[PDB]
Amino acid sequence: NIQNMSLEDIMGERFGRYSKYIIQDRALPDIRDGLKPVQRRILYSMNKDSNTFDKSYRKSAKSVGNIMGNFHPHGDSSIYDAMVRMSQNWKNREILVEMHGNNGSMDGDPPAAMRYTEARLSEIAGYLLQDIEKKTVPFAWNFDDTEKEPTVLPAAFPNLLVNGSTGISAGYATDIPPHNLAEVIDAAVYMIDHPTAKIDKLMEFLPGPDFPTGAIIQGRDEIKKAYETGKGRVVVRSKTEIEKLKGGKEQIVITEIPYEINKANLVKKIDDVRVNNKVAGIAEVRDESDRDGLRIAIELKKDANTELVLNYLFKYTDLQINYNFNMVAIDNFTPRQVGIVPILSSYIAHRREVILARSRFDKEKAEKRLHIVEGLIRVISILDEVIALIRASENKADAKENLKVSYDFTEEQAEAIVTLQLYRLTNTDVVVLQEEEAELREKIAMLAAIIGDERTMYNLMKKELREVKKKFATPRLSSLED
Amino acid sequence: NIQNMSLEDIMGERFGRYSKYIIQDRALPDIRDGLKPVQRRILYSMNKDSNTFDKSYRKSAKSVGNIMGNFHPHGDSSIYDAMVRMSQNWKNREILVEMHGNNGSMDGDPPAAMRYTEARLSEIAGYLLQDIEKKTVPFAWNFDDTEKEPTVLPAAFPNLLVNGSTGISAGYATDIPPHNLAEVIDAAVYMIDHPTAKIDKLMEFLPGPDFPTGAIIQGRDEIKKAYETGKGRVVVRSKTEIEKLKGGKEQIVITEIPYEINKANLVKKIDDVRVNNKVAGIAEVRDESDRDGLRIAIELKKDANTELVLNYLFKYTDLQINYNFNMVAIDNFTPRQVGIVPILSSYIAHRREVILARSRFDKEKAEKRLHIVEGLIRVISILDEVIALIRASENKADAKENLKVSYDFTEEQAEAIVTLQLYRLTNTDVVVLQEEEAELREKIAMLAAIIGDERTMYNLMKKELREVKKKFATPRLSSLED
Amino acid sequence: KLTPAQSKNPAKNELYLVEGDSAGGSAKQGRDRKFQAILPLRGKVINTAKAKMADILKNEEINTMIYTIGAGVGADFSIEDANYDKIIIMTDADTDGAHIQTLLLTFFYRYMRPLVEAGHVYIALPPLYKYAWTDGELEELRKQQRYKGLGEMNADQLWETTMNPETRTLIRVTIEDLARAERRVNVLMGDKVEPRRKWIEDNVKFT
Amino acid sequence: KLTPAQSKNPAKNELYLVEGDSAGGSAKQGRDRKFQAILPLRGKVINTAKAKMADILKNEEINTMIYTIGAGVGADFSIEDANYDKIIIMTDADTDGAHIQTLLLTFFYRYMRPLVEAGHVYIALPPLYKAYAWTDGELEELRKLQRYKGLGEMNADQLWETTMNPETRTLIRVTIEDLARAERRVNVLMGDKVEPRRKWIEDNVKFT
DNA sequence: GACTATGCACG
DNA sequence: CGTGCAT
DNA sequence: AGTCATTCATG
DNA sequence: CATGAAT
Ligand SMILES: N[C@@H]1[C@H]2CN(c3nc4c(cc3F)c(=O)c(C(=O)O)cn4-c3ccc(F)cc3F)C[C@@H]12
Ligand SMILES: N[C@@H]1[C@H]2CN(c3nc4c(cc3F)c(=O)c(C(=O)O)cn4-c3ccc(F)cc3F)C[C@@H]12
Ligand SMILES: [Mg+2]
Ligand SMILES: [Mg+2]
Ligand SMILES: [Mg+2]
Ligand SMILES: [Mg+2]
Ligand SMILES: [Mg+2]
Ligand SMILES: [Mg+2]
Repeated sequence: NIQNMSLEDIMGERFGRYSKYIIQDRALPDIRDGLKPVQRRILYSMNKDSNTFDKSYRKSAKSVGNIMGNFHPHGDSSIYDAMVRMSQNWKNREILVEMHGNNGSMDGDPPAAMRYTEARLSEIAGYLLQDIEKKTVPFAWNFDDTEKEPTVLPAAFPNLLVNGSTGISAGYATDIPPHNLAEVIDAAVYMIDHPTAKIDKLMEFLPGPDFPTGAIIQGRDEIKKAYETGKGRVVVRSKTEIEKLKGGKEQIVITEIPYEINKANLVKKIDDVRVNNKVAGIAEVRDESDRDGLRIAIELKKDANTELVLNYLFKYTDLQINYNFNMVAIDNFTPRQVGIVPILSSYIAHRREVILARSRFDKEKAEKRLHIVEGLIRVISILDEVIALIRASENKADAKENLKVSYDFTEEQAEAIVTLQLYRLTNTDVVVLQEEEAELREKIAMLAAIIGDERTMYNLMKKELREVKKKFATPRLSSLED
Repeated sequence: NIQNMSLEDIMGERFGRYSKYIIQDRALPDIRDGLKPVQRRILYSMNKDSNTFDKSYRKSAKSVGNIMGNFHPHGDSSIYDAMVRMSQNWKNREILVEMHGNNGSMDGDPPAAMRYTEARLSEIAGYLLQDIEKKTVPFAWNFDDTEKEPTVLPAAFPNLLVNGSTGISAGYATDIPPHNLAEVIDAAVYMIDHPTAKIDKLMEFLPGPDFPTGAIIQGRDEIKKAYETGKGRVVVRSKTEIEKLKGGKEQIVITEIPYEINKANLVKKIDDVRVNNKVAGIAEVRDESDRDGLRIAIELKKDANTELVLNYLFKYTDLQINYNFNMVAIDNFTPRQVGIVPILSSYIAHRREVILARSRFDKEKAEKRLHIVEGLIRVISILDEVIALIRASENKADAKENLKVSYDFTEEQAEAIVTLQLYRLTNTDVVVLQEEEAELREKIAMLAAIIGDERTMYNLMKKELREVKKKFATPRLSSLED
Repeated sequence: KLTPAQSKNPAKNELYLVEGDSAGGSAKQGRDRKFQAILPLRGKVINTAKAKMADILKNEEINTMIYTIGAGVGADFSIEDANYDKIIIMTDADTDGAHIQTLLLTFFYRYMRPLVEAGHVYIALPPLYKYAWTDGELEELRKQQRYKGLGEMNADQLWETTMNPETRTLIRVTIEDLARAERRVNVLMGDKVEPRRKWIEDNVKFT
Repeated sequence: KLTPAQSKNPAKNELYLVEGDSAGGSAKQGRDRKFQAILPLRGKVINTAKAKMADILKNEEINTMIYTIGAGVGADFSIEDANYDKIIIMTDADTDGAHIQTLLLTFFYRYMRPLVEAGHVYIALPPLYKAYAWTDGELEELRKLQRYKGLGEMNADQLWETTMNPETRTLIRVTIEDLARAERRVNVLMGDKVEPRRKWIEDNVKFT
């Protein structure tokens, strides 16, 4: 009827439970594909549903309900918020979801509700899912035990660094800024070739973070420190220009701001400086950003010290902020603070896993087929005796048994022969089949070599990473300064 | 550049639009299946997604998102609210959706949000959709032009009367009360035999409304009027009992209340009578209903006139109310005030079209099959000669020509022969095929007769209606008094 | 709720009355902040022909319009001190969109006649096909996505088609006949149901 | 927020703290109204060992509990002026339910110790599987299979038979076994400082 | 995840 | 007022 | 259909 | 103070 537990024990089995889950299955990204579980399910469900960059947009509510019912047993609003986020290109260096409609602004006004919006996987998102149908990655049972879901994605690009993550669980938090796709891949390629590469050298390829919001990142040293240990504090500062206006008045013009910074709040807080006269000099503050440009104009009074003003805003507003690296991720089911090296190496180990898996799978298909084709060719040699045998067999089973026993076909071949349609009997061309037999024998040799030879395999993985870079490469947005 | 337009003309055009749409495709039920468009789409969608009485509950949000993305371009909340209602057995005489979880209550407390609840079609909703796969009802394109939806369902029971409807558009409004399934079916069966039946005779089969909530309905005369003209006012009174209590005190107990009346509000309003002392003798009001029984206890004081109190409550609260029939429905695309006869007859006309369509569809399957089977019976006697004839042909098309030219098979028979799998040559059993032929000839004769004779078809309707009554009949809940 | 235009100017500034918060956002984003303001209407607007003038003054949607348009109401209404030269009604191009226009129009008629009488009240025509507004213009672009509402378009999409004063079209509501309009608004929006029912039976073809 | 029991009775009245308005509905309907009250907590309870007593006093969820409990808070707390014999915490059988139980316990410990020291605080044990079973053990015998994701999934008639009915249910009765060994644990798991919590997690939680 | 206001007909 | 699909 | 408050780590 | 997945 009733049962006693101590306050000591009760607070253990409970916080233990929550702690574990929040760490493995909520707040922290997997080190390999760079996704938290909610994002993985969004991409996987959308992809299962054929909701891809090359097909019509699909109503958000439909995507969200499917995710909720099949994969992610939580609130629809959180799922949607996460979906929306992956579509905001001022928060993701490479957006994974393409969303038609009001998905928000840098001003942080609310996205249209899911009843109003439509969405689909972006083309690049496709590459995160590349080869998932080829048994390349481990699956688990969903919460319902009704369907299998992937525990990680194949990740044909290094999403963790490219898009970043953030980042608050229990006992742990995470902050990993986004990077330039091209730079990240260059490092990965160099590291495939030189596994023991040091950070200094890696940084000739991957010099630092690249925010979608651009701006200026300052502190080569703290960057080095973060790539080394996973923690570091760099400075991010707005891109500014001065503009002389008529009558001795100057004007400060902002064109880029720091990552994760809300434009409307920034502008307001700058205007608060003017209203409070915390510092003398400010005439007016204007947000002049339009549908195709970000432009904040801070007009100064005549004979006003524009150095003092700009310096004050840098210190007391978010015109300039500190950005703290705190690269934590899930490696081998546990949280790890990691620098650039573990990250790149975990990635490479993962691709290896995938490419091997991908290749075993394709090779198995080629084999099962080649095996059938070999039988068909043979059968043609003895058609009449084979039709007679089937004609004398009591049923499907008996016919297969007779095929094995009298002419040494295997089960798999027997089953293919016995389920041929009558019209096939009209064919007697062995050549076309022999051409297929040759094409398959070649494909199997290539695939077998990838699996048997570490270097052939690593070439493949370099070849593919370069194809991705050539396709999705965009220029740096953030400038680096020491 | 712009375009001028009169107020007179603009207001006219615009309101004409809202008016029309609200009348045909939002507020009022189709006279045949008794559904508003949203209700139809909920059912069609759930059914297309295999979400039926005999299979697991599916999470509501998944049901709703699919409905919204494929058929109903409106708020998710409206869709969910409609779905919820169809599952409430205090608003529906025969619930069409089964919902697991907090789906509301007679106290009108809110149902759990769509993220929490699970649902599926009830077994009876099944009968509303029966035969929809058989080309029995007109389909239209959805707002996408991606998918066809049904403009009406095949309705294998007269849902308009059984579950009722209500009902507010522009220029029109609708209130139709629920009815006992058996009674409604008894009436319809009578009217099939006696198309010109008058209300008086119908009312021996269908004496009046049967509310889910039970209680007492007073007014044979107004019922007749409602059944005749679509308008009428009846009285609905709660089911009561007096319990003797210790110390000479008595107790009024309410066990059934009137349709569409919020039990919680009723109890406050009654307790207001006591608090205000509007009638002498009420000691205390308590709601004692629990998960398996409704019960309101009105404990009276010692020397209290229990009649004075009961009568007052009936008059000045909602323990007794008026129900007004205002039976309006959509009939040939337009709104129509209607009594029992137009309803029942419209239903019968609809079932006729549905059964005729069904029967045409099944006949055509059976002929196509009969035709194949006739050829197969022939092929058996010439098995070897046919195999040889195929062996001798250069390919599929050639094999068919040879079969046609040499043995006078038709195209469709040649196609079927030539595409048999080899193992079928072991299943060389003519008698089993002759049984199938016989069974098909019989089936085709029955369906021909349905198609070619109005009375034979009407007998099929009566037979089917009786099966539904046998299967789903339940006792009256509402008692009648004149 | 109101998103102001940058500078004040009773001669250029326009007031877009958008149906819904969500499209109010797409519009906040799409607009030209220097002269276009945005005011979202949450929910169906109160029928100012049916409801008591008390429940009316008390309605939050109505009060915030009387203030932002900024000229008072009814008989104490000075066109002179208004804030906008163009009040633009912008709804989904669906049936509930039409209803909202209706409701608003009978409010400007009843309580701000001078504004509608000077041709200051417009209606924005969003496109229905994706660009072409009329089915006719449709088949003509197939020689060379059916929009269910405003929320379907992106901000750059909104501006280009319906908010950009150069590229847009607007139905400008002029009162042609004072008598024949008063009757039309009443049959349609007033207390009495019978006439309305009759008007529908006469004018609306249920094919 | 509170749905009270019909008759006021300190010796028998029960107070259900339910995680959520929706589940709080299933509880109103499922309950015996004579002596069982329902009080929905809307959202994660405030960590009373991390926030300032200022912000803790201004918390609606917290204030209505002191009010519905009726013994006031802190040192100005009479257990003799309480309104319930049993205060039952009823959360989903998921990780966030776990968390919520943890947050309420630290409140009832730091601010109503007497209530916890008198064995007056309990925790409902909702079922994990459905014949009904709690844990792997009871499923093996039932085999001789719907998995509950939350209180939301149970119809009000099941809720009663399985977890609200005094005659049919199981409750963990919370008890302070060692006041010292227990102060450390709440302070370490729920305290302001991260480093000790992180360590505790490292040492106790088995990631596998 | 509950709450807040409207339209529309009708007693 | 309160109903049920809408916004 | 926007809005309100809380966890958790962090500077 | 915010952040972003959670209730
Ligand atoms: N001046 C009125 C605002 C909106 N109110 C409500 N809005 C609801 C709803 C309920 C409301 F009280 C809904 O219930 C709803 C829905 O889709 O279910 C949408 N909405 C809804 C909300 C915002 C909007 F712009 C349009 C809507 F239809 C109250 C005050
Ligand atoms: N004392 C606080 C209640 C709840 N507050 C909010 N609740 C939100 C939310 C936001 C809230 F402010 C959400 O945003 C949300 C969601 O799923 O997105 C769920 N909820 C949510 C609401 C109720 C509940 F019981 C549990 C929840 F998680 C305000 C006052
Ligand atoms: Mg939320
Ligand atoms: Mg700063
Ligand atoms: Mg609503
Ligand atoms: Mg009465
Ligand atoms: Mg719309
Ligand atoms: Mg839960």
